[PDB]
Amino acid sequence: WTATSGSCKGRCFELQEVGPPDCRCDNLCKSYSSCCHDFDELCLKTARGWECTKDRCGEVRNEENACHCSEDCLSRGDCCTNYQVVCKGESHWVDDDCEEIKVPECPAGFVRPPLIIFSVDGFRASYMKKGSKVMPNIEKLRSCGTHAPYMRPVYPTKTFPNLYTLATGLYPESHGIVGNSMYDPVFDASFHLRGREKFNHRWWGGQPLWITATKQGVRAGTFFWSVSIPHERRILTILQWLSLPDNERPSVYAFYSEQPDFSGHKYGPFGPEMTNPLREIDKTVGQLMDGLKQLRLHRCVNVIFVGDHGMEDVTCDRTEFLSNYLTNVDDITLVPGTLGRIRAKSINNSKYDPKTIIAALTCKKPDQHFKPYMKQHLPKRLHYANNRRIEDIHLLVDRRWHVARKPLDVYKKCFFQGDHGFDNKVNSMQTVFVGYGPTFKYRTKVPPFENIELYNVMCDLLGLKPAPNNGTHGSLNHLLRTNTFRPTMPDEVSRPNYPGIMYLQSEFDLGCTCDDKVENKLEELNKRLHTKGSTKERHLLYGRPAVLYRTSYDILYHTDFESGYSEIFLMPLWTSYTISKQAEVSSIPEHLTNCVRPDVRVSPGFSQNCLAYKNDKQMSYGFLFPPYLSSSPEAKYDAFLVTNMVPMYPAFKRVWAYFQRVLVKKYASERNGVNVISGPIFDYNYDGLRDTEDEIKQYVEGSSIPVPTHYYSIITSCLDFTQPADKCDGPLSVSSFILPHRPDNDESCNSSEDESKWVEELMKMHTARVRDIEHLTGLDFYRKTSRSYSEILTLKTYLHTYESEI
Ligand SMILES: *[C@@H]1O[C@H](CO)[C@@H](O[C@@H]2O[C@H](CO)[C@@H](O[C@@H]3O[C@H](CO[C@H]4O[C@H](CO)[C@@H](O)[C@H](O[C@H]5O[C@H](CO)[C@@H](O)[C@H](O)[C@@H]5O[C@H]5O[C@H](CO)[C@@H](O)[C@H](O)[C@@H]5O)[C@@H]4O)[C@@H](O)[C@H](O[C@H]4O[C@H](CO)[C@@H](O)[C@H](O)[C@@H]4O[C@H]4O[C@H](CO)[C@@H](O)[C@H](O)[C@@H]4O)[C@@H]3O)[C@H](O)[C@H]2NC(C)=O)[C@H](O)[C@H]1NC(C)=O
Ligand SMILES: O=C(c1ccc2[nH]nnc2c1)N1C[C@H]2CN(C(=O)c3cc(OCC(F)(F)F)c4ccccc4n3)C[C@@H]2C1
Ligand SMILES: [Ca+2]
Ligand SMILES: [Ca+2]
Ligand SMILES: [Cl-]
Ligand SMILES: [K+]
Ligand code: NA
Ligand SMILES: [Zn+2]
Repeated sequence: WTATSGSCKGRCFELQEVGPPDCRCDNLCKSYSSCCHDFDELCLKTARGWECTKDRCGEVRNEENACHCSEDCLSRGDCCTNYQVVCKGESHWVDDDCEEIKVPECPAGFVRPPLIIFSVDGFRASYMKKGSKVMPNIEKLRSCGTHAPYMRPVYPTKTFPNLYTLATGLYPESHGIVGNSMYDPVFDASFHLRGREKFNHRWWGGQPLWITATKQGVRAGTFFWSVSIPHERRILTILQWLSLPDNERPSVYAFYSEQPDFSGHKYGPFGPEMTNPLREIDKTVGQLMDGLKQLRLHRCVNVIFVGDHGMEDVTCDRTEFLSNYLTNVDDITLVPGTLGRIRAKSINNSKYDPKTIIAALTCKKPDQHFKPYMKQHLPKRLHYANNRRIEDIHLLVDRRWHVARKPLDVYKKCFFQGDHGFDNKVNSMQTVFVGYGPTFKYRTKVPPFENIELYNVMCDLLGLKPAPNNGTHGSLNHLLRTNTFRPTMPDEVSRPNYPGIMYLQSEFDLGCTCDDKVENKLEELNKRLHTKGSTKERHLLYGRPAVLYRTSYDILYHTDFESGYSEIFLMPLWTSYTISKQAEVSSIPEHLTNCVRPDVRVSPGFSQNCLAYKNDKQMSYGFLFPPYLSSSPEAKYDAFLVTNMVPMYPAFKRVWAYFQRVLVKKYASERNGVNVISGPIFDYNYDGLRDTEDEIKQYVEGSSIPVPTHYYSIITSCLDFTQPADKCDGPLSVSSFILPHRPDNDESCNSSEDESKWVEELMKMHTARVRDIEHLTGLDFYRKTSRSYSEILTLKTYLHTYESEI
């Protein structure tokens, strides 16, 4: 109930919402059915349209009009946006040459440049190029301001997860909006697009920008707009708010457009019906910029033009049905569409088995257009697991497709031609970013970046301290003329030990053997030097990673590689080595096939042992520096040290061996040398963060040797590939991965074939940012380069996607 018999007189679009049952006059009252009886009459005036016409100029104020062309309108702050063009012979903003904005040019009393976020739903990245002829205002923003070719949304590439990621800098798993549709089993409650439950504040975690601003004394316009408020009215309202007195006027504002998404669903991303919606959005941008010019704010305000995701071609005939796989279809609940999430229909059903559901969905059809996963086995880059609202079972659906439970769900719900929600690396899901204003750079292109980064920058733009978030503060400094945030490197928490030869062979009882008893003064001084770090400048190009937590570990030097060896986890945290373009691959000589050698620098007590691997029928082992890439037959002995050993399922050894034997050489050829850092990852609670030792759920049988959930590598070379990796004078280039350490290759439907047919495809799928690996290992890379730190932070957030060109 609402006592809707009060009035909006003087209160239209009130900035502070009023407490029930007193009727509301804010831009959200419609959505709560709680507007005052006179809201439409007073606040949603439409009379005479939205533009001044020649004859309306210098008219007598008629308050009934939607906007005004009277002489007093400018000081009243309610002229139509084209008033000055028609009545004062001004030019439209789009027709003015653009001119660098070196400093904010603001009216007196403005304490900071305002921020206006112009958000456009379903605005696919390629619209910028493909729609450029019909979007002149947006094209001027783009070419005159700072722009990226595209911006990467978060997974799932749905509306609410992305808008709320924009507002908070958080992954959906952390902010809690993990889909447009959700079930929370602790609340026992459901969230949907239609309905009231989504208004309950308990769904929305973290700290969105409007709250960050408020708490720090910066006033905010309301970010949300009800559908029925026409775009023109949203603009005039923002402009009116900008005419408020200094003490009342907000500093941050948001406009939202339901277009082009709405049309894209109906007609497909490039349907001929899409030209119109794009024209119309441009015209809105035009009204804002004209309105700002009129208020002398066009060289004062920072404007962000930002999308939430793109749009793909998807039709009803491209639907996979779980009824063609599951005979038990009615005992599951499916969240359907461009992604799948599955749980049991009834928790009172003890015959529900996720394991057999997954198996019934694995590689069952030649061209199956979705892949089942347990959520902790999803590519780590999606960061889509650590929330009770995310179901254990997930389907990653191919672009262009849908998953549904039964055929009856589709024909009794072809309507749609476009949808979104797919993997956030998919080109068609990419969206847009432009920044224009005094704080952004002039005529600057920046590389693609992730929308999780924007919260930090919007905080910088407003002089706010951002709440803890998933952006990497400083990684977008190159977007800004000033207001930069100057981060410092995190302090190393643990310093390494540097052990010498401290143990005799006979102290080791590890059940290991090596045919290495096949034994000069010149070449023993030399090999001693190698063990003291003589070649370290070659294999450790960017300094040693810093350990950001409390632990006990050793630096181990070798001819061909350096490692940071954990006495706690009994294996390296990182292994670093450089492979020049000239490097030669060799094989493991027959006599050394099963060779594992004790490391006389490291006690038996802090070593792995071969016996445990012998007893563990499931677990085999591999090496982090690959024997195949040894620089000489004598250096190869080093690669068989028990301290270079890591536990690997035989299924994963196929992947790992192919990476080390074939792919590292290939990358070295193609990139003119590569530096590789590889290591283990333990994330048993799938929170994206390094596990402590008490979180490890699996060990090599009968031992304290913990099993990794993942193995990473970070592969660095020179951006200018005419320079070798080990002599690079400028910017770097990186690709990385976080491969899941799995006892089977079920994820790859082709795995029965040769590794050349499936391994690289699996690796690409599990591409990663260095930053993802930092979270997962507690390490900090690239400590010692000649590059600025901000550039290094950008590099650490880079993701190699393996998609073709936009
Ligand atoms: C992306 O960025 C984010 C933000 O920086 C990172 O997430 C943070 O990670 C922190 C470390 O894991 C985590 O810190 C913990 O906070 C606990 C209290 O947190 C509450 O208060 C904060 C501040 O206001 C609030 O933000 C939190 O909000 C969460 O929960 C609410 C309500 O449920 C949700 O609405 C909201 O969406 C959010 O949910 C998300 O996070 C929670 C975890 O908090 C997940 O479970 C959800 O799935 C979801 O993802 C909270 O309201 C605090 O209790 C923890 O302290 C424990 O551990 C420390 C170790 O330092 C120890 O000192 C204590 O003893 C304590 O242990 C006790 O509790 C244990 C568990 O109950 C128990 O086992 C023990 O026996 C002890 O009794 C901890 O400090 C922080 O909350 C989140 N913040 C957010 C916003 O998510 C994220 O890691 C980044 N991601 C990546 C990949 O880098
Ligand atoms: O009808 C839809 C819809 C649209 C596209 C779809 N595709 N498939 N199904 C769909 C259903 N709606 C109603 C829209 C109104 N709205 C906001 O007003 C908003 C603005 C924000 O910000 C706008 C800003 F980014 F500019 F700030 C937010 C920010 C954080 C959280 C929520 C926000 N909500 C978002 C809602 C999605
Ligand atoms: Ca959307
Ligand atoms: Ca973890
Ligand atoms: Cl969803
Ligand atoms: K074994
Ligand atoms: Na397989
Ligand atoms: Zn949509």
